[PDB]
Amino acid sequence: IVLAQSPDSLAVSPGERATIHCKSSQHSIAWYQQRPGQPPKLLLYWASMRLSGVPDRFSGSGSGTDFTLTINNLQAEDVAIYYCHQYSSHPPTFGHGTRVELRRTVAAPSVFIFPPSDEQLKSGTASVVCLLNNFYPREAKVQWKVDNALQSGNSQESVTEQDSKDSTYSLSSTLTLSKADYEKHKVYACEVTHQGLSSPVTKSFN
Amino acid sequence: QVQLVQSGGGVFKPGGSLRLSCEASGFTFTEYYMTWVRQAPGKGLEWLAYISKNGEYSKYSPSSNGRFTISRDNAKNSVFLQLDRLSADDTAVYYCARADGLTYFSELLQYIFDLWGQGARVTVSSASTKGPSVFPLAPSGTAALGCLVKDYFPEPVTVSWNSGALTSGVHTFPAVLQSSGLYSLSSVVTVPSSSLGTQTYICNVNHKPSNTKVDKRVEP
Amino acid sequence: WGCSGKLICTT
Repeated sequence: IVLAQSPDSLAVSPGERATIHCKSSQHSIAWYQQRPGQPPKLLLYWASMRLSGVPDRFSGSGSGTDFTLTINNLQAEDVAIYYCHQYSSHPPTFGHGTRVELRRTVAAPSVFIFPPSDEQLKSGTASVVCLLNNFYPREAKVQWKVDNALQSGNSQESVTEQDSKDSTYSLSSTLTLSKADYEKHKVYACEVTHQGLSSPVTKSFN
Repeated sequence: QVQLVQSGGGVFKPGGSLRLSCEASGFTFTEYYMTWVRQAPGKGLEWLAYISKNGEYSKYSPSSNGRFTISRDNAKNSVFLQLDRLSADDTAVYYCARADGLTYFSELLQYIFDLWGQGARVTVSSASTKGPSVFPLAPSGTAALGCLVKDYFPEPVTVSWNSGALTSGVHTFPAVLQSSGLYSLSSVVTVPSSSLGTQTYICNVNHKPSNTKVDKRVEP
Repeated sequence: WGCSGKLICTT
């Protein structure tokens, strides 16, 4: 008994309507809200019955196998992950959730490149950092190249929560090499692709 | 006020065991089956266990294999979760949750989790406490500079800039667990290029678990 | 049959 929940992510403007789906392989459905760094909170059970205190803009529906959570007049406090829960199966299961983010105009990342400090090289490792600042939507990709040679499996990424101020995201890519591998190379560059870009941006150094 | 307050989280060596606690107030405790639910970093919710009203009957997820024990102390309005033979896969946030549902004899049925504790963070690593190393990310319109906070254990560190006097356009990233078993993140901030040689930028890194604070001046 | 709480039972 699985719960395919969709979409995985969902961008919505404030005042507008958010629509989350939940389908099972086989009305005992509950919906939960979890804001960043917060515990889950029950909103609806029996698919359509709101818990006391939950605002009227939250409504649930669902015929048999497909279930819907609807958020009208979207508020800022509504940005969270939403989980559907089937409680008539054994054991009970949850969907993997649906992220509800705010919608804004497309923004291109201001890309910066950061050479490893001389202070770090003394330790024996070299961290090259690429920064993608204040962009939208969240989807973006970053390629590392050293002497024009593509790198992979040696760079960790990390991205911020949606910005409270301007609804943008930021991303960091950290390329880690040994001191040996860093001193035997010259030109370092990260290449960024994104919707707000008409062509892949490159920042580099020697 | 109707609430569940948890405690007992922390960092643990593998192979051992831990007990988590949850204290209920504002409602009649013996009228509810209590449960534990956990959430692994990134993953979803996983129901672990439920315990009956009188604290005598408990049921577990099929994947528990006896490692988990839920228990309760009604005189203290408390539920507990013990977890033996800890491994890294046990690293997660653990929630205490109240269950509303049907019972059939001792079996809990048709249940929803209508009240939740604030959660307890559990980290299991063979790693030892280590303060962070802090390396500058030196800058070249507007400029960008930052701090690389590397090789610390455990989480968290907090980063502030200029003793917390600089907040505008600061972005501190989520920590990532390196293969070495240590954590690492960056904190960047974008400022006017003109104020580079007129304003000094120091990032401040606080690491409570090791009782340390590191300041790093950042210049081009 | 019995109840844990009341929501599920009384709906």
